[PDB]
Formats: sequence, structure tokens, C-alpha cells
Amino acid sequence: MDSNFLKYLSTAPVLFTVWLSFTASFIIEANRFFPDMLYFPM
Amino acid sequence: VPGDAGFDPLTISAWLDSRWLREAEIKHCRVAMLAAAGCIAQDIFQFPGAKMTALHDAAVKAGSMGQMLFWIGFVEAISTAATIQMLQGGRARMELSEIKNGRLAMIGFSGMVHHYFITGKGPIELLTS
Amino acid sequence: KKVSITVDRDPVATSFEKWAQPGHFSRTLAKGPKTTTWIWNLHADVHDFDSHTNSLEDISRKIFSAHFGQLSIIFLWLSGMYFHGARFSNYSAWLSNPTAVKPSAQVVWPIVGQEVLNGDVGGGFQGVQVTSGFFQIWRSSGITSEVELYWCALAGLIMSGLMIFAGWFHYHKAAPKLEWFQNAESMLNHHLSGLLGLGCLSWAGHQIHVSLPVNKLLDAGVAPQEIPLPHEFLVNRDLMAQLYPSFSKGLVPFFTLNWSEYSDFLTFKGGLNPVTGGLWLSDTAHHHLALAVLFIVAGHMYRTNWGIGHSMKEILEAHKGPFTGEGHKGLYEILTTSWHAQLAINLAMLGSVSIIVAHHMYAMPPYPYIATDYPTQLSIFTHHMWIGGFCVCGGAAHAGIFMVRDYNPAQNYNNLLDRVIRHRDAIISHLNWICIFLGFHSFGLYIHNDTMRALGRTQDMFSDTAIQLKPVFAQWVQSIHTLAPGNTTPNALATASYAFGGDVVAVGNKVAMMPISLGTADFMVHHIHAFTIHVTVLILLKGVLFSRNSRLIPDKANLGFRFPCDGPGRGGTCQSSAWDSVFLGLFWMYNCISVVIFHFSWKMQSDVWGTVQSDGTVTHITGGNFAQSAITINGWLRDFLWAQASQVIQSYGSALSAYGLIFLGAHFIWAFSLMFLFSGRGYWQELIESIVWAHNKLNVAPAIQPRALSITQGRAVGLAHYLLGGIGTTWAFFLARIISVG
Amino acid sequence: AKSKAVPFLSQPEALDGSMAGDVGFDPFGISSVIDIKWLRESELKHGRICMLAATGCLVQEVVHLPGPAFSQKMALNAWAAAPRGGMISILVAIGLIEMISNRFALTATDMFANPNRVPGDLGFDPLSLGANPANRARFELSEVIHGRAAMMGFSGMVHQMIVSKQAPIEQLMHFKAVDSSLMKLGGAAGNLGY
Amino acid sequence: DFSAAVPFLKRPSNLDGAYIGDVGFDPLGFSDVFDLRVLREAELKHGRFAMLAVLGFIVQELYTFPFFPKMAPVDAHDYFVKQGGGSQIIFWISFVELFGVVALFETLQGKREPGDFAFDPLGLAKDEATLERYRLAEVKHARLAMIAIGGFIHQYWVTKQTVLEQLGNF
Ligand code: CLA
Ligand code: CLA
Ligand code: CLA
Ligand code: CLA
Ligand code: CLA
Ligand SMILES: CCCCCCCCCCCCCCCC(=O)OC[C@H](COP(=O)(O)OC[C@@H](O)CO)OC(=O)CCCCCCCCCCCCCCC
Ligand SMILES: CC1=C(C#C/C(C)=C/C=C/C(C)=C/C=C/C=C(C)/C=C/C=C(\C)C#CC2=C(C)C[C@@H](O)CC2(C)C)C(C)(C)C[C@H](O)C1
Ligand SMILES: CC1=C(C#C/C(C)=C/C=C/C(C)=C/C=C/C=C(C)/C=C/C=C(\C)C#CC2=C(C)C[C@@H](O)CC2(C)C)C(C)(C)C[C@H](O)C1
Ligand SMILES: CC1=C(C#C/C(C)=C/C=C/C(C)=C/C=C/C=C(C)/C=C/C=C(C)/C=C/C2=C(C)CCCC2(C)C)C(C)(C)C[C@H](O)C1
Ligand code: SF4
Repeated sequence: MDSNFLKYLSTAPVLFTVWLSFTASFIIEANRFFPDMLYFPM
Repeated sequence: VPGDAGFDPLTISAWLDSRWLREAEIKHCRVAMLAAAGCIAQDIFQFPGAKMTALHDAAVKAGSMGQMLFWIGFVEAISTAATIQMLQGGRARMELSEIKNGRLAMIGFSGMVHHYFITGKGPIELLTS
Repeated sequence: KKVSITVDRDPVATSFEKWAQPGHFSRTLAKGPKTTTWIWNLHADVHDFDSHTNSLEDISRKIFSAHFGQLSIIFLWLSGMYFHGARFSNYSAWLSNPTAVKPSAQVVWPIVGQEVLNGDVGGGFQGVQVTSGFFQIWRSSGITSEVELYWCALAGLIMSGLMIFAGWFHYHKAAPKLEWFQNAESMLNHHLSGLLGLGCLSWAGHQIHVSLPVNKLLDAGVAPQEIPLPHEFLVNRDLMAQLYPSFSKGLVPFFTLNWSEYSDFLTFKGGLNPVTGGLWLSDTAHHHLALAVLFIVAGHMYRTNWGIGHSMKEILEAHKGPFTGEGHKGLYEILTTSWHAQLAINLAMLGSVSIIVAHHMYAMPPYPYIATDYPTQLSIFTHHMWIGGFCVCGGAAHAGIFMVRDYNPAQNYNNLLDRVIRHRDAIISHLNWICIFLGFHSFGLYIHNDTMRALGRTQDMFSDTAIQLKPVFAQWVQSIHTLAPGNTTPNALATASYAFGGDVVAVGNKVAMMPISLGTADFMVHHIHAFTIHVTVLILLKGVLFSRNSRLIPDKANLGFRFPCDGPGRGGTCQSSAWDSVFLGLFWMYNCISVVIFHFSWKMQSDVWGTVQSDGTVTHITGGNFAQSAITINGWLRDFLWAQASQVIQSYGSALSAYGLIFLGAHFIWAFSLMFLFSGRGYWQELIESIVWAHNKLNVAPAIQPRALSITQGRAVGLAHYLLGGIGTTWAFFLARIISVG
Repeated sequence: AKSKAVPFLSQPEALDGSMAGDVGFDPFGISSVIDIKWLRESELKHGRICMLAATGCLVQEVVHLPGPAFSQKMALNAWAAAPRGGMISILVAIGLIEMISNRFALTATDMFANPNRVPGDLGFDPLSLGANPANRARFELSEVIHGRAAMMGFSGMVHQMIVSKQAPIEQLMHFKAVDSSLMKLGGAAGNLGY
Repeated sequence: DFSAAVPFLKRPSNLDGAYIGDVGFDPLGFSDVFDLRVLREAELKHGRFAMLAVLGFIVQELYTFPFFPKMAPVDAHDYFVKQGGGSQIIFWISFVELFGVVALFETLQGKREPGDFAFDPLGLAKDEATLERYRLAEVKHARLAMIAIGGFIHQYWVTKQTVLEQLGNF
């Protein structure tokens, strides 16, 4: 894959948008399978 | 240059490409050649299972004209590539014969079609009566 | 043939290399960041092409390809609007019951309890109610099925792909030369004749052959799947002649000039269709056909390649009299060498047209069943007032950028610009006086009324009951327009709009339109409007007129369009730039448009919208309280903001709880903006120093040294969150209120 | 200079045929981004875990420790049945093993800090079975291969336990085909949720 | 010069006999705009799919596997959408297409012919001459099968008869 295109995807706004979309996405998935967790179950 | 009787009274040649004019004229010639010969041909004989102007709409419902349109449309797409590549950059008698009979075909086809408006008949059908 | 196509082939190489080098387009930013200011300066100046390049050719090329990119986004946006209508909407159920089903084309996923937003919009459907008026457009278009909405969605996607290809192609493969862009006669001929003229004519053809037959069958009552497909009207001319018998004669009446034969489908009815509460589509077809003709006629005015036509330079240089010096000389050179001067005009006109669209569409409802869909009527009025106000302020923004940069006094000696700048004190002092007079004599009438009503003196108030400030000129114009059918528009059958007077049009027992009476409250709030518009003109005109120099700063043009100040001296020159008048004028635009939409919202609920029942009387949404309560500020606070905020505050636990959350969220963003507006950069840099120290202590200081935002960016960030917060509050308040009650 | 595993791709750098199991397979080019030493450490570790895990599933089908808490033929059911205290004992002991066997060089920046450290070579040869240097190359090859095969095999066994609520050997001996009326893949967004 | 196929059309100029099967037919000039390596990769990929599809039809009428129900190939598409084997085929094709994405990057980077996957298990290609003739035959068959594919699916729609049974009847 082109190294200048990979250097473009390594730029701060793309990584910030991708990482926080990935981060938001597994919070969303964790609340789909395991909803309404007000407390650590113990 | 072929078929030059010095006949451009309105001087269209001054304000449109002569190559474009010749291409359009010869295309009109050949289309009208086919159309006029076909118009007389239908009254001479009929293809199995198959009059001038309303038969266009008798044929569109089958899908015949639509299919013919699709194939003319395909050929005309490659032919628009042809005219663009023309424009972006013992036989002369036969070219002149083609262009002369084609102008005659344009007159002839116009006659047959407006004869249809007059009498609701095809060309040689009316000629017979 | 001096109008010719000229193109440089393969100008710019399609490479990913400059993608990997953020800031490549300017000499300052291309050497990389050293402070965080670089990051903000990167986004701030990126589309300022004439700040990167000297040549007008490369600037014009960047603009042309960026306009294709914008078109690609709009087509993608339109394609998605059709797809959500095709796939996630109750459109088909709404076609059967336009007066019962609420349009909805957005369905949420069930994640954190947010599926409460999928409210019962009707038609066996759950979703977010949509107010953009697409359903009414599609029925006006004659769509009648989700299958056709999928084909429109694909048509948008194909267009979206073709525009992004053309933007790439015309920047990287075949970029036109400057002499191509500098063909103003050719561009105007084609955009009048080709774009607007063939646009209207083709749309008229769709209306005549598709919209008119399909909508006649719908308004007769035929079920949507019982209606013939749109091409069976195109072929079966007998079937089209059933609905409109003039089609039995074909195109002979058009060519022989026997146009009166076409009166079946080319009418001049006026008024509204009683069934749908919309404009007669036979009128809209005639409207677009007539508009098409004179746009095609208008596009033959200018001279291109055959000697016939006008030279626009000759027209301008000839219009000069004894008051105006050399006249319009040099204006052609300005408008064919400055993109900002062109953008200033076109933004002010597009903003004006968008404001006109807001007024014309509520008063003369063009789509079937859009007049009694009150959430849509409020939404599209409010949306097009904001688009207009924003675009108008950008017209003065780019008039300032022209004056600071593209203005050359040598080429503008004693012409209209030279003469405007040379009496700008007389203009700004007279406008300043008008705004003081207007504020005292519009808003001071409200303050007089607050005091008199508070003092127990209701006989001393400016009211219909007490001292009366009647709008006689507006009432008189309303009289004339009701008298116009059969008198000064003799062949019209009904009025242009029932707002002027006349009948009450009811659809599904809801008022479509009815006369909008004008009283003292209407006199008062119209002069409120004239005051807020004049002050907005005052702030923006003073910025354009004093952009290059003042008595304060004699060399303001050397500092640029956008500078924060020229120091604390001369008493203080904070906010002295032309950019800083756009900044201050967007607040007063916000103030202006906020009162317009509040005036519209309260007046339509109080005096127009509502329910009809036996005896024909109308029960309005807020029961006619506008006349006696819009004359005091306390009335606007109590009977408009407090009374109508009930729906958005009590919305929690319903499908409108999203509006309740956005109400609070926008109140937050607005207040948060005041942190940036009331504060200064010097405080925030010194606070950052201590924060940098704690990082230095832990050896975690960044190599891109943090800075407080620039003085200008603090103003830009404050204004942006103020606008986002202010407008977002009204958006939620308007939408939750009118969905609940209208 | 083409790959031997994937003949139409170029042979990846950092793969030179020195390592055991090196056949030129890295189409996605992770070796060009991630040091091959870390990748081989992680491959040997994943494979050693999966050899134990695949053997764990099959033997746990056949042989049990005494008691009702250890009587789960289906290995996925053993996760819940096995005493929690002892399961967390296993987890804590694994963590202690991870820190000590790696000698506190645990991370991506300090494992292999010692130039003597070799990928996968933790000093574990209790019975000195790798003492013979003649068997060394084929042991390294067959360790890598057993690890890869067991990764694939354990992955299959787990997801066949999910699909068929049966232990692996008695899923082979009491086979039932997939009806497709249950366990359809995806679909969270097709029906728009629920 | 003029196009070999269309005498009156000029040669495209990005089609100078570099690829086997080049008759200069490119009126739309997609090769004046787009990379011809990408276009040739797609040509051979579309054609190989079409060839497997036409054979896929023919064999599927003649025989079908005993564990699967007998039915027409379009009905097979819908049945295997709802049965689960369609997603199987989609997953494994997509899996191979991942390494195809790597392959296309290798082609763009200059190091691979557009349709070459080094897939010669039976050693049928012997030397340069037979390989050039084989790849000319592959291109010609690939284009022809693409045409053929449209015919079988569209004709089944218009007349609900299978390709072999449609030749057998009418
Ligand atoms: C242009 C306007 C527009 C808008 C505002 C929306 C908005 C929406 N759509 Mg619609 N849609 C549109 C156009 C639009 N669509 C078009 C044109 C199509 C046809 C293809 C569709 C087809 C469609 C379907 C089929 C569905 C939606 C759905 C949705 C909803 C959820 C979308 C979502 O979360 O997916 C999120 C999906 C992701 C993969 C997340 C991606 C997030 C990344 C990180 C964004 C990053 C962008 C990137 C960084 C940009 C830089 C590129 C890079 C090289 C640097 C939302 C209401 C869904 C819905 O309504 O369900 C009920 C749904 O199922 N849309
Ligand atoms: C009849 C001729 C014609 C037409 C229709 C247009 C149309 C347009 N021009 Mg103009 N232009 C013309 C001639 C024409 N131009 C000439 C001769 C010149 C040289 C002087 C220019 C120079 C020029 C510049 C410098 C710019 C434009 C821009 C634009 C777009 C304005 C934004 C807008 O409203 O788009 C939305 C409205 C639409 C209707 C979208 C339509 C998209 C296609 C291109 C319209 C035409 C399609 C086709 C002819 C219709 C086929 C009909 C068929 C189905 C029967 C618009 C597409 C601006 C732009 O946005 O650039 C992209 C711009 O910056 N034009
Ligand atoms: C056709 C419309 C049009 C066009 C082409 C331009 C083009 C331009 N303008 Mg003009 N402008 C316009 C409309 C337009 N403007 C309008 C309507 C206004 C009134 C607000 C202005 C006011 C204006 C000013 C005051 C200035 C410009 C400037 C510029 C130039 C720089 C653009 C740039 O780099 O910004 C880059 C773009 C951004 C940084 C985008 C961020 C902007 C906002 C804050 C984000 C949008 C918020 C979003 C819509 C809502 C968010 C949702 C939320 C809930 C999360 C460029 C020549 C500048 C200049 O120096 O020109 C020489 C300048 O100072 N313009
Ligand atoms: C409620 C808040 C408020 C008020 C009253 C004003 C008032 C005014 N602004 Mg300001 N402004 C505001 C908020 C406000 N602004 C904000 C938030 C911004 C931020 C962007 C600005 C930015 C701004 C700019 C940029 C400009 C103004 C201008 C004006 C003037 C408009 C002319 C006018 O109406 O004169 C009439 C005066 C009033 C309506 C004030 C209220 C007077 C009422 C009628 C009662 C008077 C009582 C009487 C004097 C009592 C006497 C006795 C007593 C002393 C005991 C006026 C002085 C413009 C200006 O000065 O040009 C003329 C101008 O250019 N303003
Ligand atoms: C600090 C030392 C310590 C102590 C005091 C305990 C104490 C206990 N353990 Mg724990 N345990 C420890 C370390 C320890 N454990 C470690 C390090 C591990 C991880 C390897 C475990 C894993 C473990 C499991 C999985 C279980 C216990 C259980 C128990 C309880 C019942 C013991 C019993 O009945 O034994 C008397 C019974 C025996 C001695 C039978 C022994 C069976 C053989 C020896 C097992 C085979 C070992 C196998 C080969 C492991 C090799 C790997 C290893 C070398 C790394 C008891 C509270 C059980 C429990 O929670 O009960 C409620 C239980 O199920 N332990
Ligand atoms: C080296 C290890 C190799 C791992 C190979 C993976 C094997 C299993 C993969 C799927 C098998 C077949 C799938 C068919 C099943 C299938 O396609 O179902 C379709 C499903 C969407 O549902 P639909 O819109 O199709 O609903 C259709 C209707 O018919 C039913 O409502 O697609 C998905 O999004 C599910 C996958 C989650 C997508 C996100 C995954 C998590 C993201 C993590 C980061 C990226 C990782 C890679 C993402 C691709
Ligand atoms: C190193 C060292 C030593 C040691 C040691 C040790 C503990 C050595 C143990 C090594 C082991 C446990 C190797 C196991 C490999 C398992 C494989 C390859 C299984 C692959 C399964 C497949 C392919 C499958 C499958 C399946 C599928 C999915 C479908 C299923 O329905 C069924 C089925 C089962 C057929 C000691 C400690 C002695 C000291 C020495 O000084 C140094
Ligand atoms: C490459 C490779 C290998 C391999 C391999 C493989 C699998 C090779 C398979 C190749 C195939 C399947 C070629 C098929 C081509 C089909 C064509 C051209 C279509 C013809 C249809 C026509 C003209 C028609 C029609 C018609 C229409 C549309 C409709 C009808 O009503 C009428 C009609 C019937 C007239 C192996 C593994 C051996 C190893 C080797 O080392 C490398
Ligand atoms: C959607 C969907 C399905 C499907 C499906 C599919 C795949 C349908 C197939 C679509 C295809 C492949 C259409 C292409 C047809 C080829 C054409 C028109 C070329 C004609 C040649 C021409 C015009 C000229 C040629 C020329 C002439 C003059 C002679 C000289 C040469 C040349 C210049 C070339 C299923 C089955 C999966 C089911 C599912 O439930 C829904
Ligand atoms: S630095 Fe700030 S306070 Fe000082 S003159 Fe400039 S804008 Fe005003």
C-alpha cells in the first residue's frame, strides 16, 4: 500500500477520528450485550 | 467538397464546421435512404407476423422499435466517438452518387410521409390508386 | 470566436504525497508546527486560495473543482434523503392518509434506551418525525411508491460520483485557463438560458406529463397502487386526454399560437387547491413554462461570438450622470478579476432569495398537504430565514475581503466605489441616526407599554384597545390584493394568497391558510424588524466602508482583513478590522432573525393555525393572544416563551425527549460561548503556563507548545458556540412545540 | 524473490528462512511493521497455549478430576462449573509465571533488551530434552507446526461447542447437522435492531 | 494510427499492444483516464467469475448434489441466501479477495501482471509461446462468458426456462 497514503492515515485527525470511533464503538457494543450496568456486579 | 453545386444560399458553411455539416448530411442521406426504401418495401411485401406513421406505435408496444433503438443507440455511441475523432483533428463518382440519391431519399421520404397525412396511405399504395 | 475553450492538460499530478504533508499549500504552514497555533492556522486559511497563490488562474481552477466537490456532497445528501424515504420511512402509509400519518424517515437503533425516540408517527410505524417536507415534495413529484424512491436515490449517487469525478478531472486532467473563466457574457447566457431556462422547461414537462395526471388521480381519491405508472401517461395519449381533454389536440395549438386550448392544464387559478391546501399544480406548470421562456429569452442578451448581443462593459460605462462621476466604469474589471467581489454579490442575493422563499412558501403553500403539516411549515420557514441571514452576512464579509485585498484605487478613480468611500462618514452617520431613531421608536414603544400596563394605565398604551398605531399601508396593500382577482388581475380566479384576505382554507379540519390581519402589534414588530435589519446593515456597511482606513487607523489595509487590533494606543483599537464587523454583525443578524421567526411562530399559532369545526369558526393554537399580548415584552416573555416552552421541558420520557435534551444542551453551548467572548487571550496563556509547568515537572510537556487561541480565534470560537447554542435552543423549542400541538 | 507460500506476492522482508516454520507467509506485511522477534514470541506463546487448550478440551471430555465441580464433559460448561477460587488461582499463577519467566522484561519496549534473549526461548527445558543440538532444528519446526495446528484446531473446537452444545469427541460421535433455523449470523442492523 | 478493431476510430494511445487481447477497442476512453493495470485486473476477474458462472449454470441443471434440493440457479441464489451456504461462499470469496487486495497493490507497485496469481497446478503453460496463446484464449473466453452470463440470467427472467431446456424447447 502507498507509503504516502499510510503517512496520511497516520496524521493526527485521522487517528483521532478512527481511535475514538473505535473506542466509542466498543462502548456501544458492550452496552448492547451487557446493558444497564449501574454497578460492578458483586 | 463532394456534391458542390455552389449551393449554400444562407451561408451555413460560414458558421458551422464543414466536417460536421458533411457528416450530418451523409447520415441524414443514409437514414432517409433506408427509410424511403423501407416505406416502399412494406407495400411491396411483408415480413411474417408483422402503416407508415401509426405503425411506429403499432411496433413500439411489441418492443421492436425499442430494441432497434437500443442497437442504433449502441452504434451511435461508437459513431459519436467517430465524429469526435474526426472533428478534434472511380470512387468519387460513387460518393457523389451516394450523396445525390440520399438527398433524393430525403425529398422522397418527406413526400411519402406527408402523403400519409393527406390520405392515410403508404407511397406506392396511393400511387396505385 | 474570441469565446473559446482553452484547457491545460494534465496540470497537477494525482499524488498522495501532499496529503502526507499537512499545510503544504502555504509557505508559513508548510515548514511544520512549533506551537499549537499552527494547527488552528492550518484549518483557518485552507480554502483562502488567494492567500496561497498569486495567480488568478490557479485560484480559479481550485474554485471550479471545489464547486464540483460541493455538488458531489449535495447529491450524496439528496440521495440519502431519498434512500431513507425509500427504506426507513412511512411514506407509503402517508400517501394513503396525508392528514393522519406524520412523516417519519429516520429510525434509531436500540442502544441505551434511545429507542424511545422511535415514537408512534402512524401507519404502523415507529421513527423520528421529519419536518423537511420531502413527503410533500415526492407527492408533488408524483412518486407514489418506495420503488421509485430507490431509483431517485441511485440517480443521486450516480450524479454524486460524476461530480466528484469532474472535480478531479477538471483540476488534475483538464483544467481550464483563466481566459475560459473570464467569459462573463457566455456564462450568463448559459446560466440564464441553459441552467435556469431549460431547468424550468424540463421541470414543467415533468409537471405536465407526470405531476399533473398523477396528482389529479390522487386528489380525486384513487389509491396510489391503483394509479397508472408515469410512462403510461406519456404513451397513452387517450388516457391523458381523459384527465385533460386538451391533450386530444396535441402540439398543434402550441405551434399555431392557439394557446387558449391548453387551459385545462395551463391555468391561472391562484389560491389553493381545496383538497390538499396547496397551490394548483396546473398553475405551477404554467408558472414554470412561462418562467422558462423568459429565462431562455434573457440568456440571449449578452454578446459572445456573433456580433449580436450586449457588451456588459458598455452597459456599465454608459450609466453615469451628474451626481456620480465616472459612473459604473471599472466595475466590469472588478467583477471579472475578483472572485470575492463576485461572491459578495452572489451571497447577498442568494441570502435575499432564501429570505423571500421563507415568506412565499408559508403564504402560498406550494406542495400538497404541506400547509396543514405545521411542523414542516415552521421548520422550512425558520430554516430558510437562517440560511438567508447567514448568507447576507457573508456578502459583507467578502465585500470586506475585496476592499482590503482586491481593491486598487488606480483603476477606481472617481467611479462609484471611489465616491462611496469618499463620503462614508455621511453614510455611516445617517445610518447611525436612523438606527437610534428606529430603536427608540420601535423598542421604546414596547417599554412604554410594559410601564403603562405595570402602572395600571391601560388607556395610555399603544394598543388596538387604546392609542392605535395601525399599519394602514400594509392593510391597504392587503385590500388591493384581495380586490385584484377580476379587477387588476382580471383572468385570475382567486387571490395569490389567502393571507391578504378572503376565505379560510381548511384541510382535514386544520387551517391551511386564512387572512393574516395586521394590527398595532403587527405595526410594532415590523418596526422592530426594520430596526434590527438597519443596525445589521450599519455594522456590516461600516466594516466594508472602513476596511482599508479610518480616522483612527490610517493604514488599516496594511494590517489586512482579519487582524485583532492595532494595539492599546489611540485609546484602544480592539476589534477594528473588517472581519470584526462581520463578527459583530452576525450577532445582530442572529438578533434580527430570532425576532422574525418568533414573530412568525407566535402569529401563525395565535391567528392562523388551528382547527375548524361547525359554524366555521377557527380555534387557534394559542387562541388569538398575539393582538393584546405581543405589545409588551412581558407578553413575549410570558405568553410566548414561557407558555410555549412547556412542551420541550415536559418532553422527557416521550419521543420528543431528544428535543428536551437538545434544549438543555444548546443552553449549555450558548453559555459556554461566553467564556470565549468575555475573556481575553492573556489570561489563558498565563493559566496554560502553570499547566505547562506541571507537565514539565512530570517530563510530559509536548513538543508542539500549547498556546491560548489567537485573539481572532477566541472571537470566532465564541461566536460559533453562541450561534450553535442560540439557534439550537430555538430549534428544539420550535420543533418540540409544533410537533406536540400542530 | 517471490514468496513460496504465496507465489504471486513478493517475499516479505524480515522473513529470510532462518526461523522455523518460515515459508514466506506474510501477505498483509505485518513483519514490515512489527519486529519479527515479537511476532515469533507471540506465535510460540499462542501456539503453546492452544496445544494445552486443545488437549484440555479432548482430555476433559475423557478424564475428570473427582467431584461434581469437575464433571463437565462439555469443556465450555467447565468454565462455569470449576471452582471460581481455583480458576482465579490459575489466573494469578499465570501472571506470576509471565513476570518471572520473562524476568521483568514484559513489554514491547523491554522484552529482548538483553541481546541473549531469543523469541520463544524462556530457558524452559526441565528434562534437558533439547540438549542434543542435532534434534534442535526439527524440534523448533515441529513446535511451531504443532502450535499453528492447535491454534486452528482449538478455534474450531470452541466454535463447534458454541454451534453444537456438545463436547468435541461426542459431537463427532453423535453428530447433528446445522439446521440454520437457529444461530443465523449477523442481523443486528438488518431488522433495525431488536 | 487507427484502431485495429474499429477502422474509423483512432487508437486510444494507452492501448499500444502492451496487453494480450488488445484490439484497440476503447471508445469511451476509460484508459485515457484510468490505470490500465487496474482495468485489466477487473477484466480478468469479471471474466473468470463469468466463466465459472456459465459452467455453474450448465452443470447445475445437469446435476445437483444429493444433500441440496433440486432447483433452478436463480432459485439457488435465493435459497442459499436464506439457507446459509451463500454467506459461506461470500465469506470465503472475501477471504481470498483480501490477498487479492494485496495482489492488486503488488500490480500497482509494478511487480505483477494484472491477472497473474501464479496458478498453474497442472503445468499446462509450457513456455512463452503457448502461454501467450493461452492468455489470449483466456481473455477471449472471459469476454465471451461475460456476454453469455447476461443472456442466461436475463433469458430465465423473461422466459422461466433454463438455458439447456430453452435450447431444447422453442
Ligand atoms: C448524506 C447524508 C446521510 C445522512 C446524514 C445519513 C444518516 C444516517 N443513515 Mg443513511 N444513507 C445515506 C446518506 C445519509 N445517511 C446514503 C447515501 C445511503 C445509501 C448507501 C444510506 C444508507 C443507509 C443505510 C442502509 C442505513 C443508514 C443509516 C443511517 C443512520 C445511522 C448511520 C450510522 O451510524 O452508520 C455508522 C456506520 C459506520 C460504518 C460508522 C462509520 C464511522 C466512521 C469512523 C466515520 C469516519 C469518516 C472518515 C474518518 C472520513 C475520512 C476518511 C479517511 C480516509 C480519513 C443515520 C440516521 C442506518 C439506519 O437508519 O438504521 C436504522 C442504516 O441502516 N443509511
Ligand atoms: C447550458 C450550459 C450550462 C449549464 C447547465 C451550466 C450549469 C452549471 N454551471 Mg456553468 N458554465 C457554462 C455552461 C453551463 N453551466 C459555460 C459555457 C461556462 C463557461 C463560461 C461555465 C462556467 C462555469 C463556472 C466557472 C462554474 C459553473 C458552475 C455551474 C453549476 C452551478 C451550480 C448549480 O446550480 O449546479 C446545480 C444544478 C444542477 C442542475 C446540477 C446539474 C449538473 C449538470 C452538469 C447539469 C447539466 C447536465 C446536462 C446538460 C443535462 C442533460 C439533460 C438530459 C437528461 C436530457 C451548474 C451545474 C459552477 C459550479 O458549481 O461548478 C461545478 C462554477 O463554478 N459554470
Ligand atoms: C458560498 C459561500 C461561501 C464561500 C465559498 C466562502 C469562502 C470563503 N470564506 Mg466566507 N462566509 C460565508 C460563505 C462563504 N464563504 C458566509 C455565509 C459567512 C457568514 C458567516 C462567511 C464569513 C466569512 C468570514 C468572516 C471569513 C470568510 C472566509 C472565507 C475563506 C476561507 C475559508 C476557510 O479557509 O475556512 C475554513 C473552514 C472552516 C474553518 C470551517 C469551520 C467553520 C465553522 C465554525 C464550523 C461549522 C459548524 C457546523 C456547520 C455546525 C456544527 C454542528 C455542531 C452541533 C457540532 C473562503 C474564501 C475567511 C477569509 O479570510 O477569507 C479571505 C474569513 O475570515 N468567510
Ligand atoms: C439588551 C441589550 C442591548 C441593548 C439595549 C443595546 C443597545 C444598543 N446597541 Mg448594542 N449590542 C448588544 C446588546 C444590546 N445593545 C450585544 C449583546 C451586542 C454584541 C454583539 C451589541 C452590539 C452592538 C453593535 C455592534 C451596535 C449596537 C448598537 C446599539 C444601539 C442601537 C440603536 C438604538 O436602538 O438606539 C436606541 C436605544 C435603545 C433601544 C436602548 C434602550 C433605550 C430604551 C428605549 C429606554 C431609554 C430609557 C431612557 C434613556 C431613560 C432616561 C432616564 C434615565 C437615565 C434615568 C443601542 C445603543 C449599534 C449602535 O450603536 O448604532 C446606533 C451598533 O452599531 N450594539
Ligand atoms: C498458595 C498455595 C495454594 C493454596 C493454599 C491453595 C488452596 C486451595 N486450592 Mg488452589 N491453586 C494454587 C495454589 C494454592 N491453592 C495454584 C498456584 C493453582 C494454579 C495452578 C491452584 C489451582 C486450584 C484449582 C484449579 C482448584 C484449587 C482448589 C483449592 C482449594 C481446595 C484444595 C483441596 O481440596 O486440595 C486437596 C486436593 C488435592 C491436593 C487434589 C490435587 C489435584 C492435582 C494435584 C491437580 C493436578 C495439578 C496439575 C498437573 C497442574 C499443573 C500446572 C501447575 C504445575 C502450574 C484450597 C482452598 C480447588 C478449589 O477451589 O476448591 C473449592 C480447585 O478446584 N486450586
Ligand atoms: C486471522 C483471523 C481471521 C478471522 C476470520 C473471521 C471469520 C468470521 C468472520 C465472519 C464470518 C461470516 C460473516 C457473515 C455474517 C454477516 O456478514 O452478517 C451480516 C452482518 C450485518 O447484518 P445485516 O445488515 O446483514 O442483516 C441482514 C438481514 O438478513 C438479517 O437482519 O454483518 C456484520 O456487520 C456482522 C459482523 C460484525 C462487523 C464488525 C465486527 C467487529 C469489528 C472489529 C474490527 C474489525 C475486525 C474485522 C471485521 C470484518
Ligand atoms: C517442552 C518441554 C516438555 C513438554 C511438554 C508438553 C506439555 C508437550 C505437549 C505438547 C502438546 C499438548 C501438543 C499438542 C498438539 C495438538 C495439536 C497439534 C492439535 C491440533 C488439533 C486439530 C488440527 C483439530 C481438530 C478437531 C476439529 C476442530 C473438529 C472436532 O470435532 C474434532 C477435532 C479434534 C478432529 C517437558 C515439560 C516434558 C520438559 C522438557 O525438557 C521441555
Ligand atoms: C486456469 C487453471 C485451471 C482451471 C480451470 C477452469 C475451471 C477453467 C474453466 C473455464 C471455463 C468454464 C470456460 C467457459 C467459457 C464459456 C464461454 C466462453 C461461454 C460460452 C457461451 C456462449 C457462447 C453462449 C450462449 C447462448 C445464450 C447466452 C443463451 C441461450 O439461450 C442460447 C446460447 C446457448 C447460444 C487448472 C485448475 C485446470 C490448472 C491449470 O494449471 C490453471
Ligand atoms: C440482481 C439479482 C440476480 C442477478 C444477476 C445478473 C448477474 C444479471 C446479469 C447482468 C449482466 C452481466 C448484463 C450484461 C449483459 C451484456 C451485454 C448487455 C453486452 C452486450 C453486447 C453489445 C451491446 C455489443 C457488442 C458488440 C457488437 C455490436 C459486435 C462486435 C463486438 C461488440 C462491439 C462487443 C441474481 C441471479 C443473483 C438473483 C438475485 O435474487 C437478484
Ligand atoms: S491586545 Fe487585546 S485588549 Fe489589547 S488592543 Fe489588542 S485586542 Fe484590545
